[PDB]
Amino acid sequence: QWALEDFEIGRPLGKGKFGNVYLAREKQSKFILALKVLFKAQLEKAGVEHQLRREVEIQSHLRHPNILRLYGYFHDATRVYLILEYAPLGTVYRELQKLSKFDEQRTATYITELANALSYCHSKRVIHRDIKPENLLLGSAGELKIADFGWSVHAPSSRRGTLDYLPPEMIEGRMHDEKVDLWSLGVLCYEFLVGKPPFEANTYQETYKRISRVEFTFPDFVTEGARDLISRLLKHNPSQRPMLREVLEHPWITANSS
Ligand SMILES: Cc1c(C(=O)NS(=O)(=O)N(C)C)cc(-c2ccc(Cl)c(Oc3cnccn3)c2)c2cc[nH]c12
Ligand SMILES: Nc1ncnc2c1ncn2[C@@H]1O[C@H](COP(=O)(O)OP(=O)(O)O)[C@@H](O)[C@H]1O
Ligand SMILES: O=C(O)[C@@H]1CCCC[C@H]1C(=O)O
Ligand SMILES: [Cl-]
Ligand SMILES: [Cl-]
Ligand SMILES: [Mg+2]
Ligand SMILES: [Mg+2]
Repeated sequence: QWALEDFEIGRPLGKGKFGNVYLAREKQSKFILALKVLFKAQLEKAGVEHQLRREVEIQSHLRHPNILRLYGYFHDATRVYLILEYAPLGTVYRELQKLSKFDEQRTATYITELANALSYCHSKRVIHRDIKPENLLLGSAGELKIADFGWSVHAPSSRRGTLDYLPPEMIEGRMHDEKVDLWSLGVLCYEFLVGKPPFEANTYQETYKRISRVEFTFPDFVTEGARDLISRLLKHNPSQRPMLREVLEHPWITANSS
């Protein structure tokens, strides 16, 4: 249906693991969008061509204002192209790099936006599994949009960058469910307030140990309400982590959001 000739290509929006994302405009309608371009040779070498059909099938069926839209896709002799909704205000990653930390009001708003998007995903048994600032994009109003369904699966799953946002069960290569995103949500809340994720380290080895042990500390400026929500989400036991309804009703969230 679609072909590369139907789009004028702009600057790159970001480097991908298997290609690049470009700003682009559909020639007929003048629709601005993001074109995620993946090399067929690189996907085959990694043996992830199946997981790519997964990212497409899962994302194309999600309709929520805090989830990034996938309008379609096509491919040619050497590449696969995913037609994405353009998020004009970039990543939460870049915002965190320039602001160092977010106040409690911005943090709780983002956590509410994420929790609502994740609630919708989990209702379809969808596990995102790659919830991190570089995959959290910003709409025209500054609203958070969950993106990069690259590692998305349906729950339960055993299917096996940094380990920073991964729970203990996904590391170790054990069976997992929707609770992996609740752990990730806790890592995000910490990072938003502190400026760095709680298990950050120099090596993959050291990060693995800290996640395994649930070894982290809060700087003194972290409030009692923030420590409570984070500590609740960062449980080694996935069953002990709260439901998203509980996150949305948490007093610190209701008091600082939105
Ligand atoms: C070789 C090949 C092919 C291939 O059939 N080539 S072809 O026709 O025989 N031909 C060299 C044009 C296809 C893929 C691939 C994987 C996943 C997706 Cl989502 C994808 O996108 C689609 C899939 N269906 C419809 C529309 N877009 C395409 C991959 C991935 C790595 N190598 C591949
Ligand atoms: N729709 C978009 N709008 C704006 N920037 C985007 C968009 N999609 C991706 N980007 C940028 O490109 C980067 C790589 O995209 P992503 O889909 O997460 O690729 P990968 O699967 O390789 O990590 C993002 O982290 C972001 O910086
Ligand atoms: O969209 C991609 O770049 C990839 C598709 C295949 C699985 C891994 C995935 C990723 O790195 O997010
Ligand atoms: Cl598979
Ligand atoms: Cl086809
Ligand atoms: Mg990504
Ligand atoms: Mg990805």
